Amino acid sequence: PTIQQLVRKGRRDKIAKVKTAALKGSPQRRGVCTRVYTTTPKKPNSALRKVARVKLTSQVEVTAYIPGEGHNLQEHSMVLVRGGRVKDLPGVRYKIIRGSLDTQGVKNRKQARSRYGAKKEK
Amino acid sequence: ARYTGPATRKSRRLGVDLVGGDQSFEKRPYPPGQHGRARIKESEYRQQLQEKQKARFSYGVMEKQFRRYYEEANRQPGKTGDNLLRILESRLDNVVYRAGLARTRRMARQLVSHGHFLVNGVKVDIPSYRVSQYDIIDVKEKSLNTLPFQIARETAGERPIPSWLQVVGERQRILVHQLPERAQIDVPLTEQLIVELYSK
Amino acid sequence: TMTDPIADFLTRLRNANSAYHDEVTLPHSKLKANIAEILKREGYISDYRTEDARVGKSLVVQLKYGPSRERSIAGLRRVSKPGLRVYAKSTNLPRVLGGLGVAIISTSSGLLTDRQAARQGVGGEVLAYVW
Amino acid sequence: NYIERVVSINRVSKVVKGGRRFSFTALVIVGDGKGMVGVGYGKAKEVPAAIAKGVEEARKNFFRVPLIGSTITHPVQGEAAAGVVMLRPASPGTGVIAGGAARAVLECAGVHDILAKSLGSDNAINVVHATVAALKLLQRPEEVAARRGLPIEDVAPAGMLKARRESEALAAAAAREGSA
Amino acid sequence: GSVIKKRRKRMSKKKHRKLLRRTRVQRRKLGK
RNA sequence: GGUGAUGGCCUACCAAGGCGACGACGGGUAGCCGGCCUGAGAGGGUGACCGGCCACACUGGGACUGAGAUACGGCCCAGACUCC
RNA sequence: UGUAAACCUCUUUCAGCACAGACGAAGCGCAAGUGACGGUAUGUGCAGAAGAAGGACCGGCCAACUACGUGCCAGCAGCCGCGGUAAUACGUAGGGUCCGAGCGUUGUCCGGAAUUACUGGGCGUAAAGAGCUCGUAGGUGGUUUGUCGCGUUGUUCGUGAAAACUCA
RNA sequence: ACGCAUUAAGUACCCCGCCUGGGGAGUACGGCCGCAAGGCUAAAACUCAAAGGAAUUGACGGGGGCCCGCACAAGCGGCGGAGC
Repeated sequence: PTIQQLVRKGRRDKIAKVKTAALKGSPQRRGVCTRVYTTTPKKPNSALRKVARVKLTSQVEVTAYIPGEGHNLQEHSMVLVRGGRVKDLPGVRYKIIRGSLDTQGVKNRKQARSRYGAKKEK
Repeated sequence: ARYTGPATRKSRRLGVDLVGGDQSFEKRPYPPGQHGRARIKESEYRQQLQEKQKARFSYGVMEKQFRRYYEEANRQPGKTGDNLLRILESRLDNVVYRAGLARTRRMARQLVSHGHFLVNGVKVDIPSYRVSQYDIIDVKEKSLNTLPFQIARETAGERPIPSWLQVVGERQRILVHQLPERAQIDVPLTEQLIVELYSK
Repeated sequence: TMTDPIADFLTRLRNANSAYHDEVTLPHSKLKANIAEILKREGYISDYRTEDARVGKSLVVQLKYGPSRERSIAGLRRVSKPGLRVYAKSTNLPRVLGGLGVAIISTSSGLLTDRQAARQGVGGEVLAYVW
Repeated sequence: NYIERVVSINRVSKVVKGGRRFSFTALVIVGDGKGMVGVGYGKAKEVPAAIAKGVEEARKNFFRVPLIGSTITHPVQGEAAAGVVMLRPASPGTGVIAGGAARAVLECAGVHDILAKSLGSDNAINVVHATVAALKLLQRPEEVAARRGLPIEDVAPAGMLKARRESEALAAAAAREGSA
Repeated sequence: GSVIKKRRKRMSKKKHRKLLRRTRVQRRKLGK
């Protein structure tokens, strides 16, 4: 490419695909869930993972995974959602952060408590 | 946040005399624990880590404050490793340790912590003060009746005084004349790997 | 057509070094003459001469090859091509290979090597890096 | 007392009608720590065996380097089959900046302060071969002055000559403290 | 060069063209 | 004619001219800069604090006084909105 | 576990109790007054470890490992991927590494990314040479004499607010 | 790497076209041309963690060349037919 071409046309950059659209410049968002249920991932990973179908306040419906093994979560629950990529599931992008406004911390989890929202043993 | 753990611990881990009178180190140089006999993986990273680990645990400072001193060191016009080491040796407490008034590096840290010195007409409870050339370090007034320090000043036959120190005081008055330089220091691991890590 | 005479010159030198030829003949020019003079001074070529042809004059260059057929010149490449005219303030007289290589600046005083150009302080257009 | 390396261990396998007859390789780079540099590429079923093949190979196939106290003279571009490297001299107090391969090379050679950068074909094999091409391409000022008939004065700068006599006096006094 | 690439190309082109045959009519008589 | 002043800034009149591929005319976004972050370096992102300019004062216009007015805690009018 | 423990001792920072107590003011005023900060900062004396440490990770990338419970499960995961009772990759045990009054996760931006390649890339088969020519605007241009100093290049004044960055 | 190697895929400059992971798609919408067929310019959501180029070993081939085994051909007696 001659410099004349560079001058006359330009160097059109890429754009990196901005992930995590629903949060909209937010680290977290607030959610009121529609359905809370379970669904199975792809053929190798034979299991049954726990998911909700949330209506955030960006006015976008999203499937979002629930870490840990316990939930007080059913319809209408008022929760808080954060970002994180799960390999297993097709288009799942968002996780619920436990210990915020409905999600009770899993019990007897005492290693790795900061992430799962667990108070320290006395 | 000063360190608190056993001096024996890091000693058994990495394998260096830093305390001096560590018979548990002599007895068990291998690392401690359940896999204290177990074997470790080699690399560039492990070595470059172990370097600064030994240094900053010898002298008490933390990783981030060491990095601050590093930023100054490579901000200098000299060369990073050895001028870092000169900076790092310019500390007050390490100077008095090499003068030998104190038994442990912890002990020099504690002495300067508790305000037991009196420098040019100001109390200095600063365990990291930087001492340039021609700094008249007198000691305070109540320094006399510290009993283990009485024994210290009286029979201070431990590790010798280096070249760049001296005492010209009946009151144990220690003075700087020149600054430390690495050809005469002769201390454990040199800081080239440290430079390469912090400028990774 | 042709457009780039200096690059033709340098490429042909590179080619004759590549072939281990001993001499080259080119069409003649005043700029090329200054170039061969400078290269003789710096010690790459042995000696040139200006001969003639049917209608135009001609330069004849005699290269330099080490005793065991060690070429005297590693490589070479032009810098200031037509299109991008590559000028220099004297603050940034580009060195080559720790300074071991040679530049060829054209300046008020004529065609100045990098060192003398720096000593004189002035500078201007570049033609080539050499080593 | 020759330093030896391991910067490549791959598990290759020919295939026979029966199955996979596995195999191992090794790329060893030897150097005394003083400028003497050599490269073997051994291979066998046993990793000791392959590495020892490469060891004797590199013991044969040494190669001399333009070193200075701890840095080379000048920069160079080493292009290989597929790998590219940009060796550039540092100032004393820098470190042996490279990845794994070229770092091992230059630590075998003992260059304590120099730069490089991998620009393509990250595989250590061709990384090393481009590195070695660059090192063969390094040319000494003594040689340059010799070939083009001009002195080291006309042919080389002042800071290098400073460092030359500096490291020379350091090496003389080093020997005088060592043996004498 | 392999041929899987050109096969997939061919497939796309055929299938779109067949669709345009089956909608030859409505596109004409809708795009007014 | 008009202003502190040049000026289609306005007025009646004469010619029909002007701009544009170097992007007019349009749309989308957005306050600008000294700077801040990163980077070997170029360059990219970006405009917290502080400092300097621009614009705004519920919405949309206008004028007054006056050395000097987007006249935020002045006026007038029309809306919208709350109270008596 | 681990020199850790008590327990023989020492100094007691930093907190706490009580008295002393500020520059900021060559100021202002022609009045006896003039400190919100502020009775603090700073001191000086008394008692004594008495009032004080947690967080993430451990297969490699990336320094640090074993046992126990479930065993295609529940579950973890930044990537490879881990799990069908004997898991150093799941939850917990002890243990160890890292950091430290912070520790991890999240969100964006830069770098890495020579991954828009002016510095610094490519087009036979990996993505890439218009189906081939003529040609407008434009870009580029042989040899030599003379000339202008527009570019370019050299110095000096003017300028680049201050704050910034870096050296002392 | 295959391979090009004076008819260069190397050596250097001039000009131009063109590319920036695969798929979606050279598709949709809008437009220009076209009697029609349809051509040109030309995306996005969304999704995969690869798609791909060259060469090696093995196997395979209703590709080939050379060969052996009651493998077939020839000659015999059986199974499958009934009883146990």
